[PDB]
Amino acid sequence: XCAIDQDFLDAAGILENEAIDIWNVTNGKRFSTYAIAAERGSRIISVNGAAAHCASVGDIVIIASFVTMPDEEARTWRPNVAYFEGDNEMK
Amino acid sequence: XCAIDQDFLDAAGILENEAIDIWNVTNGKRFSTYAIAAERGSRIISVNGAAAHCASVGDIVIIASFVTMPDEEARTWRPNVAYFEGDNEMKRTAKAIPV
Amino acid sequence: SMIRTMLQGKLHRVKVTHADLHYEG
Amino acid sequence: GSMIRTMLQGKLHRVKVTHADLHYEG
Repeated sequence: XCAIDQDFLDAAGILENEAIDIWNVTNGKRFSTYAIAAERGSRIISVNGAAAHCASVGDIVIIASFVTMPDEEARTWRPNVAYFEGDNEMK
Repeated sequence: XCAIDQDFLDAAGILENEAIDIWNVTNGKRFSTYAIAAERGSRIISVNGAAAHCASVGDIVIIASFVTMPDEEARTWRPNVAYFEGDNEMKRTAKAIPV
Repeated sequence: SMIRTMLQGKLHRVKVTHADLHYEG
Repeated sequence: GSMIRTMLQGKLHRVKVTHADLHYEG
């Protein structure tokens, strides 16, 4: 794979080559792949390879990454969330 | 399961008995299993056991392994990638491949 | 000693713009 | 540095399946 505008990756703290989960709001499919950077300002979300069987152009998706840490740190942890509308315009 | 030519395991940095993900480009199935080494130079990719319900002879697949490491190491990490064409002929680069 | 799996980050309701079965990278 | 990431270690890109055996013992 999933190529993502590098500005989107920066806002959510997702790294190139990191494991990501994709949850498709349109068709209900759920799968795991890895992140590749697309050009900054492109607003691209591209599903490449085998993943093209789980999403079509125009599907709405949620993309998430997970990390591990000790219980004591987890209690106050705050995730990085980015919100979108229209043609992949970041609020 | 999945038995893989030991040369291919070495090029990708995958160990015998390591967890692997298989993504089937031909039929879209996605599953997790573990790697077994086949004889060096055999060019075998063999799906054994329950995994034989998810792939067939001739299907095109992607085989991946994932590791954990701290954030500072993750930011400079580069994965080990091998590319294939024809009779499971391995290349270091995507340049030579038709499509 | 006990290690948790926590949400690191998410992109909420992005649209798929391209889909390529034949990718090589 | 205690926050741990899950990263792609390596991949075999578009290898072809050569054998499939439901009845394996190993």
